[PDB]
Amino acid sequence: TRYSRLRVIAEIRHNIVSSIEFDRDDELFATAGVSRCIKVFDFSSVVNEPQCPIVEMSTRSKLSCLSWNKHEKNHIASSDYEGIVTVWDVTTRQSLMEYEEHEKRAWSVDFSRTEPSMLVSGSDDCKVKVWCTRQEASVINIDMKANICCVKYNPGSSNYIAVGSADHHIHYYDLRNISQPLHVFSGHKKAVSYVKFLSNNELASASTDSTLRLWDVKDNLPVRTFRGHTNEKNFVGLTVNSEYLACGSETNEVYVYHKEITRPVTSHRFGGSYFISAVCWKSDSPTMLTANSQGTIKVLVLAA
Amino acid sequence: RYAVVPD
Repeated sequence: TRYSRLRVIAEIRHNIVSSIEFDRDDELFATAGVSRCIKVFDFSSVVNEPQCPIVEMSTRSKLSCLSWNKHEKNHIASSDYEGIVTVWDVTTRQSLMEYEEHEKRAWSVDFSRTEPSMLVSGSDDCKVKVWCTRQEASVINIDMKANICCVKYNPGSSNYIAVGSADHHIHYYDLRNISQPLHVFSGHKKAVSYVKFLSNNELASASTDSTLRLWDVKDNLPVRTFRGHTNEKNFVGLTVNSEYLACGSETNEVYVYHKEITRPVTSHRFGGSYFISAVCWKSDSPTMLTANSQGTIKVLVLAA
Repeated sequence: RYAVVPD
């Protein structure tokens, strides 16, 4: 009842945007994708004006993912299609670290919230690599059996990561003992393209089986399956907060689910065969960033 | 191919 629609409050008309992410204060956001350019925008300027990024950093390869540092305001990590994981400073435009151990494209990077100098990546090379910004070599390496689409730190502790794998499972590791995952969550019927935490104990996933799923990582239980969107092929984006899940669709529509309800609360047609390619809630608010395969960016807000 | 999930 609370929300029935997504309102468009701003649009930046346009290349696939692989990632759209807010900085630690939800003040700036960044986009990156196939055009090899990490762009930073001021959120309030975008909402209030009738355009230009405040930072543009060119890269050697297409980007798959961005993650802002949760403590250092100005630092943002990227993963790219060459496998390189880079930490950048958006004020100086410097690449601070270039981590080059992955042998194939890296699909994701994630900075830890609670140990903010730690970041984790996953790759088509089937490795999870944990990095520290004060060290050039990886700190932890997990050799897995299938391509890795996403790795995400638990929001409450840097000891736990969720790994979304092409083997259709979520592998939940305690990095203090990587011999076996704590638990492997089965239920998806295709690759797990995203994993995102709603809270310390609640994990969501997306898959190219056209479902989202919710899981309990305290008691290692399946919770719920969400359906309505079309996602059989692409990285279409997943973002969650304390109560809501949002994802893209190959129908060029953004979908929003409340975590207790298996069918969508609402959806938005972006306005061809375009796909939504990136989504990001503004923390626990009804406001969201979205982008699609044409490079269009929209700021949306859930509304009654 | 870009933004295509591994099988």
